[PDB]
Amino acid sequence: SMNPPPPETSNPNKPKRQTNQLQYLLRVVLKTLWKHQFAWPFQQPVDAVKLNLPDYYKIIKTPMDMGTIKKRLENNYYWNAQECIQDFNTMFTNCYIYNKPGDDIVLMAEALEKLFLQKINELPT
Ligand SMILES: C[C@@H]1CN(S(C)(=O)=O)CCN1Cc1cc2c(=O)n(C)cc(-c3ccn(C)n3)c2o1
Repeated sequence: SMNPPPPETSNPNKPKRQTNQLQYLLRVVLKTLWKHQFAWPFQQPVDAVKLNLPDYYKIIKTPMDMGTIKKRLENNYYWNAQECIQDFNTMFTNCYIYNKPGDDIVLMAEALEKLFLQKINELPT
């Protein structure tokens, strides 16, 4: 296989702003999820070359990962918290689309998704 370019983390055409919710999404939500023992499959874009997954980018056409999300938050890419939350959702959904119910990686995604929802419910207004 070959890898696609990773999702953009910079774009001068895009509106963006710093909000207190986006600051919390970096400092609390992302940085805590990152430390979970099940985070490692989700800390970078899927490297289809390294992993010998020539079908990954045939199935997943909107890739997303926490490495990309981290850089988007650090680089003030987002306009609001909802944009960032949608990237987390896309990441979890992709795992379920590409893998199978009952796979270890799916169990890992499910555990992180439940953690994420609890942390989103704890978002400041
Ligand atoms: C090897 C894994 C092993 N799993 S399993 C048996 O643990 O159930 C079945 C899928 N397979 C390929 C794969 C799918 C997939 C994925 O969706 N993400 C998000 C990340 C990885 C991965 C593998 C290693 N890294 C670093 N990331 C990843 O690898």
